[PDB]
Amino acid sequence: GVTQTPKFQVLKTGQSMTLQCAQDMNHEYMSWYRQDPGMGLRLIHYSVGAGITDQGEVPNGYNVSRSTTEDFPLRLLSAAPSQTSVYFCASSYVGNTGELFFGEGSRLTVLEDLKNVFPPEVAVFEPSEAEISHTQKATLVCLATGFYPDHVELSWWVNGKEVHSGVSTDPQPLKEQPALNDSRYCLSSRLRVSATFWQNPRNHFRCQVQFYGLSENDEWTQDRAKPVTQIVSAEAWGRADCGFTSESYQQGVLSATILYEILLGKATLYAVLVSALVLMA
Amino acid sequence: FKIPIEELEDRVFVNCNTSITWVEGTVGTLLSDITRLDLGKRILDPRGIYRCNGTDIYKDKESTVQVHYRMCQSCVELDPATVAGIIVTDVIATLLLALGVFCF
Amino acid sequence: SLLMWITQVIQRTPKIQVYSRHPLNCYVSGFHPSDIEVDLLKNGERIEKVEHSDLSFSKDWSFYLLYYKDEYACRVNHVTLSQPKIVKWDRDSHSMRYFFTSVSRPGRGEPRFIAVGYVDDTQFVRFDSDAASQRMEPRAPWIEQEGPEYWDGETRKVKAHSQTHRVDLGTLRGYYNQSEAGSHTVQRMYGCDVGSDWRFLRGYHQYAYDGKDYIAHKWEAAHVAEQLRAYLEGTCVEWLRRYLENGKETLQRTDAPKTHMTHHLRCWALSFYPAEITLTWQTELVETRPAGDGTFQKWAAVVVPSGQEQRYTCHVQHEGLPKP
Amino acid sequence: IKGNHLVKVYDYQEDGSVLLTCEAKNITWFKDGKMIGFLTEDKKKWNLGSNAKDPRGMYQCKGSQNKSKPLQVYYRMCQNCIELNAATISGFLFAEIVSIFVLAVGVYFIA
Amino acid sequence: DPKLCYLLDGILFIYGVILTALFLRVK
Amino acid sequence: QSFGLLDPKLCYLLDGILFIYGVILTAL
Amino acid sequence: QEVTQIPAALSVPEGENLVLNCSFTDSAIYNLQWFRQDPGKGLTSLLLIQSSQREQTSGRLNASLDKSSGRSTLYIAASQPGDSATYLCAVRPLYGGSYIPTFGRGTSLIVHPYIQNPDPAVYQLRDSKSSDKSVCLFTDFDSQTNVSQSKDSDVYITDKTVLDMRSMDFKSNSAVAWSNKSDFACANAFNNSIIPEDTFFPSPESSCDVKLVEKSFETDTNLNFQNLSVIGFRILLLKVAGFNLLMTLRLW
Amino acid sequence: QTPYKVSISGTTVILTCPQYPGSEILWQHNDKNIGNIGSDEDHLSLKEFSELEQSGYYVCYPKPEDANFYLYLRARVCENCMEMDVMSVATIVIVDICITGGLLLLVYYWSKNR
Amino acid sequence: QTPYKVSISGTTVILTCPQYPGSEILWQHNDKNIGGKNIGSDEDHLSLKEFSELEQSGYYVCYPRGSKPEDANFYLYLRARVCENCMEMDVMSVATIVIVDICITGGLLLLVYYW
Ligand SMILES: *[C@@H]1O[C@H](CO)[C@@H](O[C@@H]2O[C@H](CO)[C@@H](O[C@@H]3O[C@H](CO)[C@@H](O)[C@H](O)[C@@H]3O)[C@H](O)[C@H]2NC(C)=O)[C@H](O)[C@H]1NC(C)=O
Ligand SMILES: CC(C)CCC[C@@H](C)[C@H]1CC[C@H]2[C@@H]3CC=C4C[C@@H](O)CC[C@]4(C)[C@H]3CC[C@]12C
Ligand SMILES: CC(C)CCC[C@@H](C)[C@H]1CC[C@H]2[C@@H]3CC=C4C[C@@H](O)CC[C@]4(C)[C@H]3CC[C@]12C
Ligand SMILES: *[C@@H]1O[C@H](CO)[C@@H](O)[C@H](O)[C@H]1NC(C)=O
Ligand SMILES: *[C@@H]1O[C@H](CO)[C@@H](O)[C@H](O)[C@H]1NC(C)=O
Ligand SMILES: *[C@@H]1O[C@H](CO)[C@@H](O)[C@H](O)[C@H]1NC(C)=O
Ligand SMILES: *[C@@H]1O[C@H](CO)[C@@H](O)[C@H](O)[C@H]1NC(C)=O
Ligand SMILES: *[C@@H]1O[C@H](CO)[C@@H](O)[C@H](O)[C@H]1NC(C)=O
Ligand SMILES: *[C@@H]1O[C@H](CO)[C@@H](O)[C@H](O)[C@H]1NC(C)=O
Ligand SMILES: *[C@@H]1O[C@H](CO)[C@@H](O)[C@H](O)[C@H]1NC(C)=O
Ligand SMILES: *[C@@H]1O[C@H](CO)[C@@H](O)[C@H](O)[C@H]1NC(C)=O
Repeated sequence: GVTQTPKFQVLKTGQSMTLQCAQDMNHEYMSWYRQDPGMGLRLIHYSVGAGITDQGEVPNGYNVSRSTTEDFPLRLLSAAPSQTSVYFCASSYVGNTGELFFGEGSRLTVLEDLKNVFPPEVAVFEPSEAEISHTQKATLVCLATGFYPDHVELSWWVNGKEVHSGVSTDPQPLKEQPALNDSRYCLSSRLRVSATFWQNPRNHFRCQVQFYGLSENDEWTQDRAKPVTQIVSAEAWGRADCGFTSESYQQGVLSATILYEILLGKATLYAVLVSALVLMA
Repeated sequence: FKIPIEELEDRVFVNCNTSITWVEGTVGTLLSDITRLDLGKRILDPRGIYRCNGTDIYKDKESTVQVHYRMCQSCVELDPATVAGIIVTDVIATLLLALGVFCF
Repeated sequence: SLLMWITQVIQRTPKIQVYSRHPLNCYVSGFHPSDIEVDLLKNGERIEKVEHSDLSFSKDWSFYLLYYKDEYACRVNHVTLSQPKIVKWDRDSHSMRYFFTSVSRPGRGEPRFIAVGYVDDTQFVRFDSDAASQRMEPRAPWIEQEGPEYWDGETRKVKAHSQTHRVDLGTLRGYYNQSEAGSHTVQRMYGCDVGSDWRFLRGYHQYAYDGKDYIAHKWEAAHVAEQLRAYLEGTCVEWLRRYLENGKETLQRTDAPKTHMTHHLRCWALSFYPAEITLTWQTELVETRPAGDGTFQKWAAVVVPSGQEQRYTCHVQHEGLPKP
Repeated sequence: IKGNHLVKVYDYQEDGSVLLTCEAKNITWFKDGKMIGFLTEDKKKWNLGSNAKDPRGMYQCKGSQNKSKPLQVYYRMCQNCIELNAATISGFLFAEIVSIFVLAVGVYFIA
Repeated sequence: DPKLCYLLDGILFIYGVILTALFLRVK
Repeated sequence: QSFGLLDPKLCYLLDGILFIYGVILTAL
Repeated sequence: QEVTQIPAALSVPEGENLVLNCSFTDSAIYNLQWFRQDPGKGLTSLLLIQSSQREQTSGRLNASLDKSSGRSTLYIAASQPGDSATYLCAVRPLYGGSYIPTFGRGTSLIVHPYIQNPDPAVYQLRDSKSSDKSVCLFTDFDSQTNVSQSKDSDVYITDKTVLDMRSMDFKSNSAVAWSNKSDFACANAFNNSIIPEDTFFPSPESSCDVKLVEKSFETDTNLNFQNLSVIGFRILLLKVAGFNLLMTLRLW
Repeated sequence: QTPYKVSISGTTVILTCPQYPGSEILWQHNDKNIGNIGSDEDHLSLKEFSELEQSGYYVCYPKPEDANFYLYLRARVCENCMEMDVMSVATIVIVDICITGGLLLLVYYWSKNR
Repeated sequence: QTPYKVSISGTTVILTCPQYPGSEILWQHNDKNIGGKNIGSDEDHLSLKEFSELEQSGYYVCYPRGSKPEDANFYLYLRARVCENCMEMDVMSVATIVIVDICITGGLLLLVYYW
């Protein structure tokens, strides 16, 4: 396959950033595309052999350079607010079959200032009792609100293991104040689980949100903590709240244990009597 | 020919492209689609041999998979020191009973 | 017109001939690899304006190059020669082919790469990696009527060829378990041949590693057969009619060679435009050498005792001569 | 990672196991600075048994460099804690009084 | 569940001690 | 529903013997 | 040289055969590519048609190319909800030296799931600490109903999404609405959107069954050891009490 | 070297920072600044402890990256619930023996003698 | 079909593959060769010492030796948890042990009764 890095990046206007594209199957044709929302999949510089590079349809503002048939760097010398888009690296053979291969893509966002970025706030809401009584299924809802930009990945974890089934994620975040220009987004995710599995107190559910923010290099000056790349989590234990469960059993058996220690101590004490007393008789 | 089995939410499922044939073992239950078999709760130790056909290039070659589970739901810890202490305590108690009934 | 879509993938002693074209040229053939040194000597000094034609090779994968009271000499240096050899001087149907060669220069960043295009026996395109032009240069007198976009396409396709050859250089180096220190050459030839009524009959696609015939699995999968056959049976023949019509003034002009017989028995012919010729003596066979103007000359002998050179006859056979 | 601290804890599991995570050629663990474990390349996690035992101590992993910064692990699972609600204290008092009552009548008639 | 076992133990033992006291009373 | 050897049937297994002793003394 | 896709919008019930169309102006080509695209996650190649091939097949997906008319059609059989994505048609040339493909605009495809048993309901999730927002959940509604945005800026109402329980092959639709609001009651949260009359508004009172809870009970090993120790202590106490009673009666 | 010193009483949790004497100290919690929460005189007091959002990594520093220690505390507290190991058993049974013998002697004396 | 044989004791696991006698057996686990000091290969058995759940649960297969791994069509799927000195004891076993304890106590009591 073809790997391009980084996945996400936030740039102050005027900086320089070089995305990296690499492959190991020694393709020959390489190219860069930028995909704009609702506009099209436009082309950037393309190179067919080592040392030769040609322009596409959007050449202005970009560098490329190819000296090794395995790598392709795309450099922005002075990032501009119009550079905000998603970039793909297309790699192919020449003449073999003509098949193309695309990378996972890279998101870029250019901001006039770095004040407006925020880390997400994550909360978890437990299923209602009415839903369990009515359908015998439970629905946990994770909310990640008040972050900007939307370089966010959401995931669920159960017992320290990721979960891929029964999880629905909103594909489009909601702007908190859609009337004006950029505002913090809100995102929601849902996880449905059979009522038997949720009502077990041992099960431990976690919602994780990975957020890609400023790097340590970038200066920070505001009073609040610098919003560096991080991961925010929220947890919840399975709970019955209806009847008999394991923990009550544990507490009861332990209380009985202590009571029987006390009782046996008393009984053997008085076994000392009428045994150390009849002995002298 | 890897027979895949999944472990969704404390239940074990046998997945295949075609019908599933049961050999000696836990029968389990069939879902709405015949192609997937539910083997019950994880901690109930489902053990059995199952068989499935193939698809496409794999068509046709049989495959059989043995599912074995050992979840300690009926276990206890007892090192030799602990069990030795228990047996000595009980034996002194029983000789105490014997000495008692002798005294009567 | 090069093929755009490009599916990936013994030492011969040099032979030297020396002559002066009209009644000074040194013709070398059968030498490989291309690392040659050739020079012309003895006006007490070396020759200054030494230029050579393009580097190519015949069907046998082996090269053939040409350079063009006083006594002269020719000196030749090749790795097959422990001592540089010196040779003295004595005065007394149609087809298209494309030959591609790429040479590994251990240490140099850009390995050498040249491409040559031949119709009949005449070249019409030139491209050399080490050349400062870095574009497909025509240098031919009947191709300049084309447009610049044509040459842009040729440049792009030839650079694609260059990149492919650069890649399979290392590919075969890994395949045969060789080292980086050694220098190896890859050679490719493809073409297609037409007849008197101007339609395709034959095609060639051969590929060799350093002068060893290699192929004429990946490919099988790669579905090369139909596309390659379509290219050979397609764009060649149309373009080939096009060059033939635009090159009609030169390409087909039949030249009548002039014949001579000497004894001091040698029968010699000169200026026959196509290469194909035959000389018969009712016997040592020598390779045909050009004159530098496009016309060709050849020669053959019979050695006889004293006084009896009169009872042998040489007959010259050719497509452009009626009777031997 | 840069400031050492190469050792981390992996906690939530189906059972009560608590795992410790640290070149995949030889892993030398140190508890209170003493050799407590040698770990091969195939195995990666260092086990600590059930968390009901309240596993606590110094931990440090070492590979090819000069070990790692220490980590102090502390656990307090109230497997022995008792909810001293009204019911349990009432039961305890009732048991104590009835036991001592039967005991007292016995010893009274003995004398 | 365990509680019922324990209270049944207590009740039955109280019954037992009462019966033993009665037996000793008319022994 | 996995009791294992936490099965409550075990508990009364002891209580049962306390039962039979209790019935021995009634026939007095 | 120019590639157009028809009809750039598609919305079907599950299990319906699908025909997708891509046309190109220049017929002298050597390639054909069809790519899926989820909202993100790059492009996944589906298919490849050569200049020598009229048909191509891959699983439940089929495709044909008629070069003379310059058309290509993709046939999807028995559509599943997993096929909702954008489809792109791309072609590469035969002459020129450029090797630059010409991508089409793409066609978006959505396949609604088939709900066996509709059961629209509006539950209210219990609020968690460190949060001042309330959450109502609208779920299990028929795929024909469909929700709108809120009338006010304080209530945030997400869009309906499909959800798949692999454990017991369930398919469902969901929408979530949350807000600060002081009087944000789930009885009137869904008020821009027309929803079925038989909507189940569960009563505020809490009702539960313990029998369901008993099914999730299970055992550990430590509990087992504690129970065993209890039974042993009971045995030992019985033994001691027996000896002690006998000796007590002996003094009498 | 010197470990972290904890003290759990009811819901209250108190930590200590033996290192860096004299110098002013601050604390972290999952790599975020912290300081119900009280911090003074080289200690940290968490009141009304809750397991879920207060169990994890803690560090005390006078950059916390190269701080000379780290703690991973995971412990949920039961209010009015008191932990008891084997020696607590020893004390409770011992006082039980003492009181039952002391109350036993009086009834023995009353039944006997008089 | 001859089923796979599995034995477990403490933290020791033994796997027995009776498809082919006369040695000629070597084991594969999750696409890795295994058995070729806590892992051993016996003439009909494989021995795993210090077994773990997380990293040693999955597919196991016998080729047997002289064949290729892909030729196999009979696989073992295994996951199991073990502790230091853990025994499976069923409820009936505990019932029997309590019963025999009571019985032996009563037997000795009867023996001393007629002394
Ligand atoms: C059950 O049927 C499905 C659907 O046909 C099979 O999934 C597909 O299986 C083929 C091989 O028959 C896989 O092709 C190859 O897979 C790998 C990974 O890409 C690689 O060797 C090749 O590049 C090639 O693609 C295909 O990936 C796979 N698809 C998926 C989504 O898993 C499946 O194998 C069948 N299962 C059984 C047990 O028969
Ligand atoms: C702490 C608890 C377990 C101690 C109680 C167990 C033993 C000591 C109890 C249980 C039953 C009791 C007996 C029950 C009835 C009587 C009859 C009475 O006329 C004299 C005392 C006597 C003979 C009791 C002696 C003490 C006794 C044997
Ligand atoms: C039963 C024999 C051995 C002695 C007689 C003493 C009686 C009164 C004692 C012994 C065991 C005791 C029980 C042991 C365990 C518990 C669980 C606790 O959460 C409430 C009290 C309760 C339910 C006790 C009630 C009183 C009890 C039944
Ligand atoms: C592209 O980068 C080169 C060096 O890599 C630089 O000289 C050039 O100025 C950049 N592009 C443009 C359009 O100036
Ligand atoms: C599996 O394939 C065999 C032949 O290899 C055939 O006899 C059998 O009926 C098939 N079973 C199923 C369920 O398709
Ligand atoms: C290092 O690994 C080897 C090979 O597994 C082993 O024999 C040796 O004991 C290990 N040494 C240490 C110090 O861990
Ligand atoms: C696609 O093109 C074919 C060509 O025959 C036509 O029949 C069909 O109706 C077209 N489909 C659409 C959706 O336009
Ligand atoms: C694909 O569609 C074509 C045109 O309808 C049809 O002839 C062909 O059989 C289909 N492919 C398969 C594998 O059925
Ligand atoms: C769903 O949206 C579609 C698209 O406009 C619309 O036709 C339909 O009426 C909506 N559903 C309902 C129940 O109104
Ligand atoms: C309601 O919650 C939102 C979410 O940020 C907040 O902006 C607002 O201040 C909160 N409180 C009130 C009283 O509106
Ligand atoms: C929903 O309730 C709001 C609040 O009372 C009200 O304004 C609105 O009219 C209701 N919906 C419709 C469709 O009228």
